[PDB]
Amino acid sequence: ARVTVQDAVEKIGNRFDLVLVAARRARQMQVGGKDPLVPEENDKTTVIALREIEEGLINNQILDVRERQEQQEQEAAELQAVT
Amino acid sequence: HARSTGSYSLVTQQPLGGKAQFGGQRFGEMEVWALEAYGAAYTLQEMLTVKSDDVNGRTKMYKNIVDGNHQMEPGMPESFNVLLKEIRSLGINIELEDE
Amino acid sequence: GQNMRVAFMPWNGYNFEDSILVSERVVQEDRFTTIHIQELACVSRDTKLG
Amino acid sequence: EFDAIKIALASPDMIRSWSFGEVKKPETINYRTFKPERDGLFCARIFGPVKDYECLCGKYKRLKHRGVICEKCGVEVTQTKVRRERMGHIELASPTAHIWFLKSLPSRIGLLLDMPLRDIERVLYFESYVVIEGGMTNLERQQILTEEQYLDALEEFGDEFDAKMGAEAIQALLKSMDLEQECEQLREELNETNSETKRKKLTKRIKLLEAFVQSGNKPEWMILTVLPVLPPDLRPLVPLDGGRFATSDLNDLYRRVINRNNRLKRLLDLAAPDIIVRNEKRMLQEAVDALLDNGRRGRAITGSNKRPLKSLADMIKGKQGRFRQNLLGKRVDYSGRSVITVGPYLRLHQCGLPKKMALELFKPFIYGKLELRGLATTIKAAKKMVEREEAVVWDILDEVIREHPVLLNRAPTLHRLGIQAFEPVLIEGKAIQLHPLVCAAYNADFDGDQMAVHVPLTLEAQLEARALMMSTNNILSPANGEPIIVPSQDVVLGLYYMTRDCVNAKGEGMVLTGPKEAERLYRSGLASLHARVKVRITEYEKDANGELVAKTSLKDTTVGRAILWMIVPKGLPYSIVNQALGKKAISKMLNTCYRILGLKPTVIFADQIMYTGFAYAARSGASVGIDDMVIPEKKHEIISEAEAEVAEIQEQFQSGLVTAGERYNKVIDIWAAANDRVSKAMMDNLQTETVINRDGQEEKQVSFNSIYMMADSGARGSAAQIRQLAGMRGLMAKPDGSIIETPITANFREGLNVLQYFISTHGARKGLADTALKTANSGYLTRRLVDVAQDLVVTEDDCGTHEGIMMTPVIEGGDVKEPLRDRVLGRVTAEDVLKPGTADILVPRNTLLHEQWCDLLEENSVDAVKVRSVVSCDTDFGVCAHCYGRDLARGHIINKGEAIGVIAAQSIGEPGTQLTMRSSIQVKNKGSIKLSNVKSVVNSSGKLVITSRNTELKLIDEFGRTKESYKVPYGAVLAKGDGEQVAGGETVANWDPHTMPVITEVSGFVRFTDMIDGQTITRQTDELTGLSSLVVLDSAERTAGGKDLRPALKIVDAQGNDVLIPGTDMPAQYFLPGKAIVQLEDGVQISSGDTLARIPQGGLPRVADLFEARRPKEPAILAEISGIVSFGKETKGKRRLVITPVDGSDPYEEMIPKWRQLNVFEGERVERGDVISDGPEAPHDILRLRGVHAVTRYIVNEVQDVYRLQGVKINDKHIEVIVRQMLRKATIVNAGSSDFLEGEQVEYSRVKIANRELEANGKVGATYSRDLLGITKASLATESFISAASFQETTRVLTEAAVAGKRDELRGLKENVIVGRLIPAGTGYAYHQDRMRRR
RNA sequence: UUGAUUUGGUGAGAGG
DNA sequence: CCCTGTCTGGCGTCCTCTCACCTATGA
DNA sequence: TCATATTATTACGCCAGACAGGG
Ligand SMILES: [Mg+2]
Ligand SMILES: [Zn+2]
Ligand SMILES: [Zn+2]
Repeated sequence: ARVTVQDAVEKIGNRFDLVLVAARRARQMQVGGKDPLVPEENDKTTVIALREIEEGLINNQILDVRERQEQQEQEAAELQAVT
Repeated sequence: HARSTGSYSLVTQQPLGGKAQFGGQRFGEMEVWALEAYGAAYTLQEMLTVKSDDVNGRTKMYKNIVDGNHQMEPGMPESFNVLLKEIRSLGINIELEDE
Repeated sequence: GQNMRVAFMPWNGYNFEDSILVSERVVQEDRFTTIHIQELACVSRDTKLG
Repeated sequence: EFDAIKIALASPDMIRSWSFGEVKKPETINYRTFKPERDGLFCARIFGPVKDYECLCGKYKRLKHRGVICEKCGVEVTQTKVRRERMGHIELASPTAHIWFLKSLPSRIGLLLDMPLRDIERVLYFESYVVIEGGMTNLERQQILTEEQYLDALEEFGDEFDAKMGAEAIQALLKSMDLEQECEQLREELNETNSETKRKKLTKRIKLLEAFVQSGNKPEWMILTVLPVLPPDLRPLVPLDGGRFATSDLNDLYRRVINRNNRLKRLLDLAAPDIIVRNEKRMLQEAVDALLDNGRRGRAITGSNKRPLKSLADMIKGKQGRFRQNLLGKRVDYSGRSVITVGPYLRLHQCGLPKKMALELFKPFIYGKLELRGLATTIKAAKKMVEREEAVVWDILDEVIREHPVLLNRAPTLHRLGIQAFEPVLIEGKAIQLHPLVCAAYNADFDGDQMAVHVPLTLEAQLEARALMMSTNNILSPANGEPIIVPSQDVVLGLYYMTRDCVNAKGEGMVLTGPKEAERLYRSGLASLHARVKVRITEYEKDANGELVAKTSLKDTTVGRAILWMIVPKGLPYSIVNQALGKKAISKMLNTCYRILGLKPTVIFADQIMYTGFAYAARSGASVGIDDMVIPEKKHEIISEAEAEVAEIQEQFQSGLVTAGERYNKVIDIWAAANDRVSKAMMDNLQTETVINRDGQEEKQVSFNSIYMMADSGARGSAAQIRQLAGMRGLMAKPDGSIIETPITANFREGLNVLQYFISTHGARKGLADTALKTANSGYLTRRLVDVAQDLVVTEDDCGTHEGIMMTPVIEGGDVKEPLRDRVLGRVTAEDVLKPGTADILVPRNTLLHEQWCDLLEENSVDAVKVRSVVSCDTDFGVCAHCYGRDLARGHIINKGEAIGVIAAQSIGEPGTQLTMRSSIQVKNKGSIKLSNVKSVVNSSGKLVITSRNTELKLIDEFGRTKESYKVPYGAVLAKGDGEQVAGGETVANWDPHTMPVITEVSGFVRFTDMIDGQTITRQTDELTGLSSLVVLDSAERTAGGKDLRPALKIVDAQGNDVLIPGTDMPAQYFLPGKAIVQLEDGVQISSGDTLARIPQGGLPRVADLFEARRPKEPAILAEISGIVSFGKETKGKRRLVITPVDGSDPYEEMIPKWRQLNVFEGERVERGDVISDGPEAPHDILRLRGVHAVTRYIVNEVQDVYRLQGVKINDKHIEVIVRQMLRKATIVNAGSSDFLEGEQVEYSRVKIANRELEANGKVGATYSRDLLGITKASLATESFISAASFQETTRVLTEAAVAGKRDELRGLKENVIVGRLIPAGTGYAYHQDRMRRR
């Protein structure tokens, strides 16, 4: 559940970047393909995003690392499927 | 009273006003200043582009909601292009510059 | 209006700023159930195409 | 997608390139059928087909050939919205000059062709002729010609001679106007003249002459040749309910211009005579001028009935144009509105929202959910399901609500706490249930209020509603540090009745093993809620580094304090509940909980406070009766003693012993004294009326009277209201402004009779009229403030400076009003504060001063802190993060991005409603004396008299801080001296303001220099005493033969030689001013401190006159340069004053209006920032004389005095940043090696980055001068014309921007609210960082 | 491809 | 020629609800 | 029905900004 986002503001200390990081993550869960890193208590993708932020496993650096990993996986998939 | 989507005016692309006309709430000037007072840049962007005026934005948004994709494709408000044609209908050459 | 038995007290917050907390005996007796009448017109004017 | 918006003039080639067809015929439509007109205003070929992909007449009724245009239709083939973007053009037969460039004040064609507006209009309305390159005749180029002047010239210069009229002639003049040539001439003219007026008149003409050459704007583009017509879709022709078309006003305007243009073409075909085509072209000129901006010419045209019809400029300007009505504020889908109600079961992050509104606002989410499950197929099926409202869509609705916030909004939103985001809880009902604490943020009572709900659609908006705008996140008001979720009215009564005590109850003095059995003894019926009792409580004090240490003890407390201790979180000490808990105490309870335990315990503890307050206020049964308002028994004898006193005064009035004004003053004084005595009688009779015994004799206590707990708790009521319900209700005042001598001796429990109620209605009708007219000025003040701010975004982290204003505590002359901890709380210091002992680094030089630092400042008794202010920030285009300060609603520093201009403007203008609209020095405390700005001398008796007017008398305590301050005049009798210790209440100063002392420095004999009785001075021997005095005349009463004679007194020795000033070689002569009377006559030896002559003599519009920076009517005059001073010419309009500096150059002077009582003598040396007369002082003089920090201290003190007189807490950051936005423009003094001009006004960030990129080179920079513009002149003088056009007058700003060819690099908040994109402040600051990086 | 007119504008009154 | 009355333009609060009323002419 | 084209009331209160007048 969710009442305040205060710990998520503590771990991403800008309070304006929290919205952007959790929005990037909640778009990775909504359309999205991806599955959450945290157990869901029938919370929506907003609260699951912020709840991933509070326990310190999603920030901007982890999302860019995962997207570089997916870009390398697509690169290796294209190279190993064609050649 | 409540409104999700219905009819609008003629001159402008914004929703009608009142209850006898099935219309939405005027999100006035001081509410825009109150959203600027927070960091509500995306809430204000859908508050004056998708929810109100931009016709391509609101049809894409209704289809995006009912597909299950909360995402806005904003575009430019229609009443600002109405402003451009009313200013341009003077002897004034107002434009929109480089990419 | 009508004359009703009124207590002056705070009752569990339901009459906080200027609100008023009403029993069910007021709404069972229809002792405010007012009657409104609406006129609705319909005309079949010959705008165009018959 | 696109950068800046460019505005320029419209060439006739550009207007033909916009166009799609010439609009000929004025015929609008057929009107008997449905078809339009071919080819009239609403054409087919010129614009497009009414129907989508259809020839209106007949061909193409499918989707194959989109474009073909047959001869039978003369129609394009595109979309229904294609006509909204397409515009037509009217080939104006006769040229017509634009009204926006002919009447803009100043006119664009008025200061360009060097011709007066009057003469320009004469020729323009076919009433005067104008010459154009005549030839070899005796006539100028600008000189005009009349009928008689032309007739004679016609017969004279019949050959080479040109003299046309109207726009045609004007056009030629502009067309044949070598811009470049004029530049040099004008520039050379400005450098070959000294005329002040001319200089300004030449610099304003050359500025608009070189600006036209810088852009691609031609001089012949001012006159309209190819008038453009607005798209039909934008001038819609819809019929109302009936059979007629309600036509717009622009169709009347365009149809008249086309009717007249067709008539003028036909008359030029037929070769009508001269006067016919002059009237025809003049009617076309007036028709075009009425189309563009109606009513700027003489009385505006009208269709139905006498009301003028609305033109294009009236579609732009005004409160109902496009900016203020459709681009800044829009009507909004997914929105709702209903009446609010309480619902106190809520947690403060959630609000109640009805099921009917919830099913209407969330129709697309329900459609998406229904289509996901598989219950239905097509969208229609889902719309039938929710139109029928079956049994399965309510589970769908509870599954779309759950974690989806909504924006509740009360309709007059003044500050940012009036839009807050909640989570819905569904309500059987039709009323929004709103959590009560949150009401004190919205200013929402429940007397019929309404609120709007808005739905954040996209995912970033749901996250902004949860992470920025959630109601748990707004628990501190952004104007200050005070909590805004303070418990308002019922809950403080429940607490004040709960935590209190009485001297005997059930369970007096029994002992309890915990708070749990305290509540168990209250519930079972064995003790009372207020019964004093030793309990054993375990308070957790967190004295380690983040570790909570338990200490358990026995507190002598009550039952209610233990029950309330069951709700307090762990870290707070027990002494927060040990007192009686009014409203100030519960506010600081929540404030100490927020400062210690953070946010989440403070949210859950605010809810538990509200729940236990409501529950025990319900258990209290705290009614109000007729017996609760206890009448004083002493009230009638007080009224009879006052009646005996007015009887004595009127018996003296019958015998004429006293005057009438002294009678009125004595009656108002005794009724004020009797009013205070009646209030003290009732206040004793209420505050300690209960007297109950305990085990023996009686003992008194504070009362449990109901109206007294409603007053003492601070729930609702004060001293004045409870005074008017029991004691007499004062002396009400009539609308004349003066008070009424017969008061209203009857309260409200006794009956008012008729006259007393009528006087009461005077006093209350004035208050209702004041609020209902005050609100307009309050709202317009908030508008001007958020449009001068509008741009200022926290955009750095350190500006890298060492300058900042000097925060001292403010002291008016009473006790120290606002302590230093209120002013330097959460503001980052400029240099490191020295500890008051000696040279210690107490705090470092860039530390935020939160509460722990401010307590270590208060322990050391720190004098004053040099702290960083927003007006000293060195950041170009924004404010750095340290020079702002603390976040104010967040504990930390301001984040990079958060818009501080808008929250500051709202925080100053939001209390605009609460504000109103319409001898010697006696010490109070006991301390040490200190003097500043002092040059003094010891008199003969010993009292240190002062030879300086501007001396500040401070009372410093034994610790080092400054506790008192006063202003002591020139020549006062100080009972004390420098550095001395006094007693509390001892008089330390004395003077006579009705007698300006002309006291000396040295001793000697007195001579009358230039003092001749008969012309200079006069003989007026005193009547009632006999001790005469030679009365000095002024320079106006004596005649012109002796007016040049200046009477004076110069002190000599026993021989006659001039005793010199100690330090110089100049004698001490004192020139006597006008209206003086000589006290000490000739031959009398003098000393210091003895006179040489007798010289006899605000609420809200104050806030407006400080921010708008008006001048007062009689300003205090100052000196622009230091040095010696003297007088000048005898009364030619004014009386001169010449200042010659000691080392600096002489030629500055000023002609003082001689109606002022001056301060300076002839032998006085002045300084910049030193006063010459007295009264109010304009801020421009502060800015150009003292400094920037002086004017920002002046505005923040002169407006915190209004906000403190009315009692509103606002931090000074907001006034410092609106002061920054006032003085943002500057003027050049020395142009230097840059590209500027001499007296050009340029904005400060521009000139600073210019000479900071030139000074980093070898070249030395440009030296500016700052100027203070008022807020509406400063927001209309911006480098962004949309920012200055969404605000006041759009005509002036759009013509200035058009003829300058101005460009709007958007870069602010309101340009991006207009153009429809992300704000460059909040969440969008990362987006604008990205876009500014990727260029 | 399955449907339609107030906004426009004035005046008066009301709510917070 | 620098003060100066005098005249002309340009502001004047947001949100909402109910009702009625709408150019003349004319062979 | 289908082109023809504009006249006999006053009663705000500052507050800047530009303009002819005169010592
Ligand atoms: Mg109210
Ligand atoms: Zn066709
Ligand atoms: Zn700075």
